[PDB]
Amino acid sequence: MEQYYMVIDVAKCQDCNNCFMGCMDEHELNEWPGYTASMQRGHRWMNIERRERGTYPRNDINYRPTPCMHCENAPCVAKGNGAVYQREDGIVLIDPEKAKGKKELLDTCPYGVMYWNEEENVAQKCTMCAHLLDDESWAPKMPRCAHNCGSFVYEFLKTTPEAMAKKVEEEGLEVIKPELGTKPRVYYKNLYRFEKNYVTAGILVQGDCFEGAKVVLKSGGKEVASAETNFFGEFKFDALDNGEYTVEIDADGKSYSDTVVIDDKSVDLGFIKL
Amino acid sequence: MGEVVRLTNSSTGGPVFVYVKDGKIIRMTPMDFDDAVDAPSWKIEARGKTFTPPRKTSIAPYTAGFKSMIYSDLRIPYPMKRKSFDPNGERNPQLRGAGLSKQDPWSDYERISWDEATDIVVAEINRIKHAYGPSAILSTPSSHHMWGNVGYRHSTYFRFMNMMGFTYADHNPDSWEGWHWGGMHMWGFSWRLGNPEQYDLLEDGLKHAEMIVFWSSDPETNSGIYAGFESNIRRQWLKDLGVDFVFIDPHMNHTARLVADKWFSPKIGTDHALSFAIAYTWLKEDSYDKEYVAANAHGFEEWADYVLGKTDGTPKTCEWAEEESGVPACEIRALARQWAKKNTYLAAGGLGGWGGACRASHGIEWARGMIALATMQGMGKPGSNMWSTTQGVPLDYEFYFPGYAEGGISGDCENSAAGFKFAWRMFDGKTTFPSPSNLNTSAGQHIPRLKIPECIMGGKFQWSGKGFAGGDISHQLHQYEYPAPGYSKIKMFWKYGGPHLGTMTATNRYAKMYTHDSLEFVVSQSIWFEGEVPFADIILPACTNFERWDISEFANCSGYIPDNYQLCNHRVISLQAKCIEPVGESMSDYEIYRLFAKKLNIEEMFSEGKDELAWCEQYFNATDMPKYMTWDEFFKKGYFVVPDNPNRKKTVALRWFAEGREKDTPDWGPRLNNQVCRKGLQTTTGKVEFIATSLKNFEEQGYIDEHRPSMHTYVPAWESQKHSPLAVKYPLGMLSPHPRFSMHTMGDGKNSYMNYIKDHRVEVDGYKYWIMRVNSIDAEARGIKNGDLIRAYNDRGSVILAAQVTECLQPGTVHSYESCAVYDPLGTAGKSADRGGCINILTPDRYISKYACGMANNTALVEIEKWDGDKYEIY
Ligand SMILES: Nc1nc2c(c(=O)[nH]1)N[C@H]1C(S)=C(S)[C@@H](COP(=O)(O)OP(=O)(O)OC[C@H]3O[C@@H](n4cnc5c(=O)[nH]c(N)nc54)[C@H](O)[C@@H]3O)O[C@H]1N2
Ligand SMILES: Nc1nc2c(c(=O)[nH]1)N[C@H]1C(S)=C(S)[C@@H](COP(=O)(O)OP(=O)(O)OC[C@H]3O[C@@H](n4cnc5c(=O)[nH]c(N)nc54)[C@H](O)[C@@H]3O)O[C@H]1N2
Ligand SMILES: Oc1cc(O)c(O)cc1O
Ligand code: SF4
Ligand code: SF4
Ligand code: SF4
Ligand SMILES: [Ca+2]
Ligand SMILES: [Ca+2]
Ligand SMILES: [Mo+4]
Repeated sequence: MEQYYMVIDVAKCQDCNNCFMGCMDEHELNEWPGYTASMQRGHRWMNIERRERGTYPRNDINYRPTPCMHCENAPCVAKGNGAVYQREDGIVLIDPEKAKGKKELLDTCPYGVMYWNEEENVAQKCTMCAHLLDDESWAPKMPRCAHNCGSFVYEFLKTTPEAMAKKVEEEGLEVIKPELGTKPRVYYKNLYRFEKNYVTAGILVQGDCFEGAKVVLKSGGKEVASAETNFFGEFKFDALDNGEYTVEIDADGKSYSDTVVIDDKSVDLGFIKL
Repeated sequence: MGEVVRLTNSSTGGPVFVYVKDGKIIRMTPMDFDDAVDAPSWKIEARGKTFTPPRKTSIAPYTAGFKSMIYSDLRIPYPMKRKSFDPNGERNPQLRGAGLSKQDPWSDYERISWDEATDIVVAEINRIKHAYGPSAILSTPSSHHMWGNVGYRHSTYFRFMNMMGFTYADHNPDSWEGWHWGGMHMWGFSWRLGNPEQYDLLEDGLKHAEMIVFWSSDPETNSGIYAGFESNIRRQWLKDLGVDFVFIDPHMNHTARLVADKWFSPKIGTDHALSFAIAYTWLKEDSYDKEYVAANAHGFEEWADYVLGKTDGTPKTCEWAEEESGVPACEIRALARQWAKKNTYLAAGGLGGWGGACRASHGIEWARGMIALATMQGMGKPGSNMWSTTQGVPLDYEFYFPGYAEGGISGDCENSAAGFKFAWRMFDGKTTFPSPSNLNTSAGQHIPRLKIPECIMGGKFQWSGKGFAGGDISHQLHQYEYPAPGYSKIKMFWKYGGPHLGTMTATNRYAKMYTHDSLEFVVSQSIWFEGEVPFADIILPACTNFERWDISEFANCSGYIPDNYQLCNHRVISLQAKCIEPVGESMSDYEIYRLFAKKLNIEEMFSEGKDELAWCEQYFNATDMPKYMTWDEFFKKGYFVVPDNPNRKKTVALRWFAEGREKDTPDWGPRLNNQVCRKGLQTTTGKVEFIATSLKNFEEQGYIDEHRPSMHTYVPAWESQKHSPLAVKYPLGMLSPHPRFSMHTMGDGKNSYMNYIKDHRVEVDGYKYWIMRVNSIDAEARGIKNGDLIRAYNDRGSVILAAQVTECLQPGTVHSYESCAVYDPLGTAGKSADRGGCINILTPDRYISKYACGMANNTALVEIEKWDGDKYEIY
């Protein structure tokens, strides 16, 4: 009983919106009997989250395409009163007809991926283009997102839970809100770019950017990361959980150290003049 | 009534497979290659790895959602006539756009038949021709157009217009400005309007690149042009090879956001301060290619003395540059030193040339500054060149297939590149003939697209150059006047499309010109009811390329961008199938012209008895395609992937120049007469001229121009924050690059799906407003919060926008894409604030220099504030 899985690499999203445009292309003007009525303009079955971090000039930004998680332990199905069902291949689908007139369905989602269609008076969301996956004629054998990407962000596969589990461990794949236990089948690679934070700075020696300075990051006294400054005298420690840290710098035998508090924000220490 | 059929077509965003059912488009997708019938791809072995492209094409966002444009409710439904316009009575010129002035554009028009619409236009054409002559008929499409070689403006439009009128509002080299009016004098490349060739640079870069400096370059957003996301995997390859990526752009652009190792945000109009400080560092540290410079440069000694500050008294130090641009002196020097010791490619612009920086008040010096740096580091030698990572793919340059710029069915050798090769292949002087123009020529009459408003309202103008002056370095220096000697002033205006309010400069003037009493008649032949369309007297509905037959090649423009198909991973030639019947009562531009031709009694000459598909077959047989398949076979397959040419010798861009030998690339220049023994650049000396000989001649002839000196120097940008008196009232520097989610006006508005993209438009109280990006610091100082409606203004107008607070801009700099397709005045058209998002209402219309007659849009000073709701009817 092979299942579908999707892997999204956050480090590769550029937010061109080729996905989003792909859903709309597939669902806004078309109706797919048995799967979904036409999509409502403004809905975001595929919702590309945007998140800026840090402050000019050492800021950055990352994106997180967010479709239905089609989780294995889905709350909709559990509390959908039969208006939502789970297929053997893992796809979670809203029954287009049974769901009509039930706005309550939207609230059964911890992820908030379903949207209310005013014209159809029904909840709608990601179907993982099941209508396409169920048709051999669709040669690509993958959803419109994955197919429309020009950035190699998506990895769409149909395999066994064991095979997927193995992939998760090797690539360090993660899911959104693991603590809820819904067990998403949509995984994210390099998720730290979106969920975590960093500390950065530029080291100067005698007025010029210093390359090769040894930098260490400590939490509670023990090293958590280390690196050498590049030719711009910069270093960047990412994937940091909230808390307090100490940065220690050694350049030309000259030392510098300071504390930094990460609180759902990334920090730029600015130019460190040694 | 039937099953789904997979057809083929293409666009300015890439080729697509179109699934159709019962006469309706179901979806449009990128193309998958079938290895059983499609030729294998190229391979590059470099630094221990083998690189080969994906067996698929890619598309741009605006192409992904193009179906919403075809079926748009803003699509012109049928021929329309302005109610207040009476051909035989009151023409009420002053009422053009009255609907717009009362926020009700459609109410100005009434439906009329094609027969009646064309009769009205013909009566006007004939009356004016017999009273004033064809020169009194002004006409102009615009820079871009729906994809398709046969129906492209250089083809169908010119073939018909050349047989009817007319005075052409020739286009300024928008895309190339700085390189065209400036760089050309320094290194030639007139046939490329100032841009450099890029042949075979991908393999060169994969083998030798250690660093790439993306200066005013956002490859991901622009893709060069027409190439979707073909180059994404290439920068991925470079990145994984350890190549460092540095970005210099006021705005942390989309490519930078994805792969930048370092980002610099110079203040608007100050990039040349950075290039001068980098050169200064190289001169002081002797870290450049002296041998190369000694052999390939002219006037370098004098230039060096200027850079060192000996002649003007101001050494161009990194500190001096920091004070000018806001970019830290230490970082500038660090980049300078790294650049000197590593194999560094200079990605100036997204194409290998171009770049928003080139069409700004400092555009000329920026372009020359880029040439200066590339030259000092020995461009052409292995590991050192100007390359933006978008071109240079090892495609078969020997296979011939025409780009749209080669003229198609017009055979116009003066207004298209048909003369190079296509015209000779397409016409035989026996059974099929070209359509030349004796008016759209230097000795005839044309007016500058950038000054149409002045010519119409002022009735007189004088300028330099005619459109794209790519014939030779000095063609742009020729002097023209309007009206031209013996010719008539404009009485009628035949518009093809209507994007100028969002694409030109200080655009409120384009709205004002329509109501001038000298304009007796205005016809608009467009696809969507937007922009300038609501100012016309008669509107003719044209269809998209998905509603007609055509043929084309992925990203192939050719002409002034020879062999630019090298922007793609594969050369893809496709039949643009008529996927559906024309929407509403629209019809192809060719059929519209065929209808007019019949009424003008020139049908046989224009059509030669051929419909669009018959011309496509003739076109097909004039290419190298017959070598691989017949028309019938091609028509059936729908697309063809040109085979790789594994054994051709590689000819890297400019290597022949670097090595002082005969030009050996497939480039279209320099022409033999512009070289001594086929060696050297097109310039007089054949070298890179730091003191341009053409300009020195020009200034010695009496054409004094302070903002375009013969020697590349630090000319302060006339519209910058510290050199313009305007900065007191309008302290914020605005740059307005090309739209991320639209091919200029083609994608935005029209109730398209692109309007729902978070970073395109922001919905506030039911209206989707255009976005302006502001640094948190400047926003905070004005009490502006993310999502707030703000008013951006200066002496030229006011524009209402939705604010996006960001860190992607140095404080003091604001950003907002140009090309808004919606013109929605809050008051009188051309005299009030616009909420459509036409940022070009605020850009300077002053020419880059006195004689460099190009646009300087990307350097504009503005002030912003929370919008108080007023319509600001003060312009
Ligand atoms: N601030 C600022 N301004 C800029 C620039 C910048 O960097 N900053 N960029 C400059 C540059 S490079 C350019 S190229 C110009 C953009 O120059 P463009 O000429 O202004 O703008 P487009 O949006 O391509 O408009 C083409 C028009 O043709 C119509 N059209 C397209 N295909 C067809 C067809 O088949 N039939 C008919 N009848 N009509 C058709 C479209 O609907 C559209 O309105 O903008 C320039 N302006
Ligand atoms: N999606 C999309 N792609 C397009 C187009 C489109 O409309 N939409 N236009 C097509 C066409 S016609 C062309 S000509 C090419 C345009 O191609 P380009 O001219 O290469 O556009 P950019 O290079 O990004 O130009 C400047 C970049 O620098 C910034 N910039 C603006 N002014 C300056 C300046 O003075 N200095 C510096 N350092 N940076 C500056 C902007 O943020 C922008 O990202 O794009 C083609 N591709
Ligand atoms: O935008 C430019 C780019 C092109 O490729 C062209 O053909 C015309 C233009 O004005
Ligand atoms: S198409 Fe790919 S790169 Fe583009 S926004 Fe979606 S996931 Fe991101
Ligand atoms: S993300 Fe929501 S809608 Fe999707 S399966 Fe999980 S709980 Fe149901
Ligand atoms: S899988 Fe299909 S329904 Fe889900 S976001 Fe992607 S394109 Fe849309
Ligand atoms: Ca990113
Ligand atoms: Ca070097
Ligand atoms: Mo352009």
